[PDB]
Amino acid sequence: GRVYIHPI
Amino acid sequence: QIQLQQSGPELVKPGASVKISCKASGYTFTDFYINWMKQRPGQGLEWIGWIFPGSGNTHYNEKFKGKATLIVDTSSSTAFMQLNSLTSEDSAVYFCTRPVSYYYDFDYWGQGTTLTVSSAKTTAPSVYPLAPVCGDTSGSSVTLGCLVKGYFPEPVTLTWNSGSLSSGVHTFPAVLQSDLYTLSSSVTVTSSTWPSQSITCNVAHPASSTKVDKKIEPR
Amino acid sequence: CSQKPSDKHLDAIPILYYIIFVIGFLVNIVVVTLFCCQKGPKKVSSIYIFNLAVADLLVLATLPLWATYYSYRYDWLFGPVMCKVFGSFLTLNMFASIWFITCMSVDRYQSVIYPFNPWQASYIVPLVWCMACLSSLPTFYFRDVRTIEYLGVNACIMAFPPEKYAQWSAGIALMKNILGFIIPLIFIATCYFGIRKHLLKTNADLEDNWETLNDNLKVIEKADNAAQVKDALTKMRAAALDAQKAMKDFRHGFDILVGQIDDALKLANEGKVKEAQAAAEQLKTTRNAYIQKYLKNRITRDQVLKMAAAVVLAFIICWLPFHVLTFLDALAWMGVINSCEVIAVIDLALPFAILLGFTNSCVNPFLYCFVGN
Amino acid sequence: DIVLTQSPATLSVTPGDRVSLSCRASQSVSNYLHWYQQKSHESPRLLIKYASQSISGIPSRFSGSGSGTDFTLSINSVETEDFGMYFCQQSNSWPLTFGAGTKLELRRADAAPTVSIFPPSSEQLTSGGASVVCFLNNFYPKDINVKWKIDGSERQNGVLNSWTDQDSKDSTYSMSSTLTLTKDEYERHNSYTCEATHKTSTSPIVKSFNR
Repeated sequence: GRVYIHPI
Repeated sequence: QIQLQQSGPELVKPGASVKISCKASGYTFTDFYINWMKQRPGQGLEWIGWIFPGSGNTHYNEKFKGKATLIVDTSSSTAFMQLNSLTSEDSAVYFCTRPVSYYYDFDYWGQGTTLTVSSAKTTAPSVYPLAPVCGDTSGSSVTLGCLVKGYFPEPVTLTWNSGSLSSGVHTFPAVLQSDLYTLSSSVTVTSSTWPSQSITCNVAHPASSTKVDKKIEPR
Repeated sequence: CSQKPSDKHLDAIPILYYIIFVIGFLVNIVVVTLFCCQKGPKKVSSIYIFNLAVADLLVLATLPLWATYYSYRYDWLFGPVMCKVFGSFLTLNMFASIWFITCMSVDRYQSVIYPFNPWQASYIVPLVWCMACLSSLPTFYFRDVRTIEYLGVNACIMAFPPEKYAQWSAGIALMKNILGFIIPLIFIATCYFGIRKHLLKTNADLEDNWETLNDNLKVIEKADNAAQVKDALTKMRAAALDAQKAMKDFRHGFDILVGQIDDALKLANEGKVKEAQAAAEQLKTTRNAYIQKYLKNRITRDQVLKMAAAVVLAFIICWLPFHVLTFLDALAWMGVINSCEVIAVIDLALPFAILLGFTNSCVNPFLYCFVGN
Repeated sequence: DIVLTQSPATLSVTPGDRVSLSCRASQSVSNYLHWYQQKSHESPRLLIKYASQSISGIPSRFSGSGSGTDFTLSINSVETEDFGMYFCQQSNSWPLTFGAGTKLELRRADAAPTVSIFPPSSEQLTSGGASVVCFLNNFYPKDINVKWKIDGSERQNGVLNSWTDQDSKDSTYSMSSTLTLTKDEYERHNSYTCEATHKTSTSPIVKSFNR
């Protein structure tokens, strides 16, 4: 539902 | 009292060994640590090693290990310091000493074994008067001298008038030079006295059985 | 659920990335000009410090770029091809920066077992960078700009196939743990567990003996009877008989110390308290000569150990936070974690836990070069 | 080895004055330091043990101080007897180590030397030798330089000199100087001169003779 948002 | 007696001056020649003694009297020998020092006339001391007679167990300073043992006799109550391959560099004094201790009032030294190294063998002195070259009319003081030269070993005692000359006298110490000692002595005296009053330097070198006088006569 | 990770809370992170950048920079530009100016020549330990301090200086290169992403509430400015680049290139250096610490720590262990020319550096140096890319292709592929569902913002995100997003985004998060922390630390920590093991064997713990010597002397020094003085000394003998077992002459120091206790025991079996006392007054000067030797040698064994520790702390202090939150982030993706108070805070924290991983890049220069000069 | 650095080397006291003797340490020696006195090269007298512990027999006026790395021996009023060497010894660790020592000598108004000169004796001349003596007598301070001359020219070799240690009566120093030449060279050259450098005259003190 979310995404992987962070630089890593 | 507690005492340490060391065997008196040895006459030694380059490369030869030695066995300096240290008789211990007053205290029971096998119970106390005994050190050995070195000293050069004008310098400070240098520690050689300790030994405990009740065991025989030792330790030494690195410098000395190569050329210094220590050894103990129970029955006799005497300590030794065996040196070897000796040279002008061991020309020094040596003390056996019980070191300082908190629980004791005092420490306890020897009295110093004087060790000289030099090839020369026993050699009588050569006394020479020293009268003023020019007889100047000094108003109050005229100085005469005496010169004891080219002798070995020590000691030699110089007097003036067989003892009766302590007024104005300066005996200067012996000085090794190419394996021989030279020595001198002044004496200031009133112009009135000398040469009317005879003045004589009385030399004595007991190693050569030698005794000599020179009356100090003018020019 | 899917949180609004944007808040008043991440207002900090833009400026820290700048401190870490400028500080992490000067420090790491030094490390390069040291090796760059005079070289090894052919020094294996100093060749790994370089590739590390380089990889560190590439991580730290891009931080003002990512300082935007957090400043613009996750609005990527640089368009979807630029997002793929720096994302992959960051992961690349991170993985390399860590895997050179892996090498350094294995080098430092071998530096200690066999303390004695560069040759294999030809494999190890490239082989790292190569896998740092092969480990960074998954990131190049899935990275992309998407107008993110909630925020209303064009974000630089690991865009997997929607159908199994949960599956990918998890396994990927596990591959960070394994390949970036679980394995590197097996290598890094067991190395510490080799220095501790070979600076305990290459040595002796004589303080168990030294205390006895120091204890039983103060007894002798204020003894009343012969009983106590004989007692103290019979313990001080056994102390020195072990210590003896343990080039250096240190062994003779214990020959001497036996041959000073035996003599004083001999006094104390007679009933001579003041004699025995003054006999141990001399012991103290044996012990003092040889205690002093022991402490100069153990300070050389000390500075060795403290640095092998500071290496594994600096690591764990910077790369555990990030790799825990990644394991939770990942468990949540599998569906093991549901509560959104958690998932609120996992995606409010990872920002900071990340910045820490880059602090290590700012730190290795102090650990690996600055010590010794 | 633990070096023990005494300072100063010389020190001109006056009977009545208190005096401090510095004995520093290259490393820590704790309270394990002992002081000593020595006058005529003889076995030295233990004055103080463990820095400040008093010795039975030693007079009160001697007191020790400091600890660890820096020690001093405060004599609370020097008298005539107190002159001679003082040596400090660490009892801390093998090898035991001594100071190079501090020599105490009496202060007094200065004194230019009395210079006598002597030739060779007739006794020494038939011997096949010739020694020119020159006495520098009853001077202070210790500082004096001697230079032989044969007809204006300087002469260094075949010269060996002796010094008195400070006198007891007046506390002056005295020096002797023997110029030993081959008799061959002696009665080639006519003049013979004894040049002396002391802190009285700026230009030196001289005696001479001419066979």
